[PDB]
Amino acid sequence: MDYKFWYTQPVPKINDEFNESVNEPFISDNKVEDVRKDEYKLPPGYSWYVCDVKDEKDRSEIYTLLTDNYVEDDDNIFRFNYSAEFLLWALTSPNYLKTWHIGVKYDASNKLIGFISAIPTDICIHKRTIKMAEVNFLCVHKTLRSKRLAPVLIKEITRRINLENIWQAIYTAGVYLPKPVSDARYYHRSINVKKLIEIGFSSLNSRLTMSRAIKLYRVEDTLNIKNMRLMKKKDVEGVHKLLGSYLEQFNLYAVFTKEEIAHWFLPIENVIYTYVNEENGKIKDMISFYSLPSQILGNDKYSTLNAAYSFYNVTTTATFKQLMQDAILLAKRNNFDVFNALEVMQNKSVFEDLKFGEGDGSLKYYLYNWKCASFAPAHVGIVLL
Ligand SMILES: CCCCCCCCCCCCCC(=O)CSCCNC(=O)CCNC(=O)[C@H](O)C(C)(C)COP(=O)(O)OP(=O)(O)OC[C@H]1O[C@@H](n2cnc3c(N)ncnc32)[C@H](O)[C@@H]1OP(=O)(O)O
Ligand SMILES: [Cl-]
Ligand SMILES: [Mg+2]
Repeated sequence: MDYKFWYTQPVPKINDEFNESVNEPFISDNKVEDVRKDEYKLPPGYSWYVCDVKDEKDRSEIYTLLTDNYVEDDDNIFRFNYSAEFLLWALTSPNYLKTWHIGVKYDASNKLIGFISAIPTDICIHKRTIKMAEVNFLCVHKTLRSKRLAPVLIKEITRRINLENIWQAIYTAGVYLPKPVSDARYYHRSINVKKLIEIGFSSLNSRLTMSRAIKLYRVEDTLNIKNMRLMKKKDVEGVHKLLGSYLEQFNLYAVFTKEEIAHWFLPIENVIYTYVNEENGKIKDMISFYSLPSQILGNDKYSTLNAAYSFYNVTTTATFKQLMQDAILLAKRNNFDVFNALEVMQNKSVFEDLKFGEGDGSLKYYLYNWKCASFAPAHVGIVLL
């Protein structure tokens, strides 16, 4: 469209296109001393609020905000419903800054009507590793849309990130903004076929009857990798080597420390599931997926769609297809109705044989203040929450 806000930012214009040989900031030589020390101005009657995600009640307010006002599907049927424990995990990774968890209250009601967050992560883009912020959970109450609050939230979190001498960010969105480094479609694998049908997530046809669909998606309750088990603390060193080594082949990925691997992969029920295969004290395969339910809007039978989202999967003792089949089984065993994945890393290679269906959106990946060539999503090696 016009991108009146985005055009003022150090991000590519719609028709910018860079060679593989360009891989650098739009704006370099930035100085912490020059960063604005004043908070951005909000409309009258609204105030900044620093959220303490560790405090159950502040976390609860964020939770209510996103539950009522966060991302809905292309047809307004489902609304994503990140749990409060999920937020706690997502926002308190190693070395996180409380002051990057930013709310906006309406002064008269004392209610949170806006939120944006970031966490620090080292990102390797085209072989250069840069300290970045990973921005997520941008949300404006539905009653306050199209009033230019989001640019205020964006400019304010940028200011706070810059105060820590960080000048790049990574973020994703389902909407097209200037200008994606990569673009990955959603694919879905039906587990609880009948419920997906009944809530309008999937459909049948005259050559696919209900029973024939249920048979189509039926899975054998037996693992290809028989020793796949929930990750424990003892496996942190092993997962660090297995996943770290794997990721280096990609054009975009997080560079995890051991403390980050423990955070991101140690299991938390109804948040993060990590399974590992250990063989001679070495971790040789891993599977992981996170829990992101959607509230089902106005349905008398079901309130919640239980979805698993593929996170990081690595095999050295089986095929990729066999490892993903085990992923679908582990998600079934943990009561999920559907397993979702993006066409990143090696994932697209197994979607046809494992009976994934193409979804409606795509997820665009973005860098702030970074000029580089775009690339196919098989070359993406990071999955944001
Ligand atoms: C060095 C550090 C740098 C740190 C920061 C890096 C950048 C981080 C950027 C953030 C990444 C977050 C990633 C993320 O959390 C995950 S992607 C999901 C974002 N959240 C949702 O979609 C939830 C439901 N929607 C809303 O709450 C509102 O519709 C939001 C708040 C989305 C926009 O509220 P609104 O009431 O509809 O809109 P106005 O206030 O009037 O604002 C219009 C301006 O906002 C631009 N816009 C719209 N959606 C966007 C989006 N998803 N990213 C970036 N920009 C987006 C839009 O293009 C326009 O600018 P333009 O006029 O130039 O087009
Ligand atoms: Cl400004
Ligand atoms: Mg607004």
